Amino acid sequence: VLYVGSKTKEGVVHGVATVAEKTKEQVTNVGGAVVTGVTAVAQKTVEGAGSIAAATGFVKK
Amino acid sequence: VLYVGSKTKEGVVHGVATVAEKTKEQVTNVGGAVVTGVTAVAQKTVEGAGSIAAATGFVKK
Amino acid sequence: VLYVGSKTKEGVVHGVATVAEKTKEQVTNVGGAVVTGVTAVAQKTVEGAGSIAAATGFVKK
Amino acid sequence: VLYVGSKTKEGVVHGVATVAEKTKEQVTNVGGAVVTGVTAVAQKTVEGAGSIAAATGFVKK
Amino acid sequence: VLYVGSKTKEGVVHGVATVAEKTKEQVTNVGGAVVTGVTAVAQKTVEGAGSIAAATGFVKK
Amino acid sequence: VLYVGSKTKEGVVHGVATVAEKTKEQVTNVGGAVVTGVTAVAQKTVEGAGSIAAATGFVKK
Repeated sequence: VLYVGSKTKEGVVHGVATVAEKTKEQVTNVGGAVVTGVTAVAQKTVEGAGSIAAATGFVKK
Repeated sequence: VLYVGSKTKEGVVHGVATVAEKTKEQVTNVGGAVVTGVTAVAQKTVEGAGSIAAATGFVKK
Repeated sequence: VLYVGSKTKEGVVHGVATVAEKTKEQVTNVGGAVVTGVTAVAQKTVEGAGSIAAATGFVKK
Repeated sequence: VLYVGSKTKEGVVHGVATVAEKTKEQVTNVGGAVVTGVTAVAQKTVEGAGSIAAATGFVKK
Repeated sequence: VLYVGSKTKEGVVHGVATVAEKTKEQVTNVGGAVVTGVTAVAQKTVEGAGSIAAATGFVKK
Repeated sequence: VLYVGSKTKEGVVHGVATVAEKTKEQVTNVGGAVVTGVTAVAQKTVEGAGSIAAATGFVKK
């Protein structure tokens, strides 16, 4: 059971942002969802044994 | 059970954004969904053994 | 069971956006849906063992 | 059970940001969700023995 | 059971920030979620023996 | 049971920051979650036996 409510006159919002000028290699990496607004709500659930999650930037062999 | 409600006079919203001028390689990578508005809601569920998720930037052999 | 409601006088919204000036390689990559509006809602469900998801930027052998 | 409520006249929010000029290599890596707004709420649950999470910057073999 | 409430006239919030000019290598790494707003709430739970978490900067051999 | 309330005319908050001009290697690493606002709340729970947590800077072989 979840209840949320809100009131506002003004507002401005920014999520993820990136700038690069002269870089050779640059990485932005995310595993979940990305959710955005004046009001934002997010939920998840997983069931069963042996679950794995593996957020990784890069690999060189 | 989920309940959401909202009231507002003004607002401005931005999701994911990216700029690159002279970079050699650049990557933006996301594993879930992307949801955006003045009000935004998102939900997910997974069932059964041995679930896997593997969000990766890049690989070189 | 889900309930959502809204009232607003003015508003402006932007989804995913990209700019590249003189770059050699650039990649924007997404695994779910992209949903956008003044009000936005999204739902998903998966059933059965051995589910797999594999959002990857690029690969060089 | 969770209850939340808010009242505000003005506000400005920034989620995650990044600037890089002449660096050779640079990485931003995150394992969970990113959630943002004037009001933000986030929840997760996992059930089972073999549970693993492995957030890593990079590897060189 | 949790109850939270707020009233405020003005406010400014910055979550995570990072700036790099001429560095060879630079890493920011996080194991959980990132949550940010004028009011912010986060919760989590894990069930079952032998649970592992291993947030690491980098490895070389 | 937990209860929280607040009242404020003005406030400014910075979560985590990092600056590096000419360094060879710099690492910022965190094993938990990062949570930030004018009012902020965080909670965790683990049940079982034989748990491990291993937050580390870097390793060289």
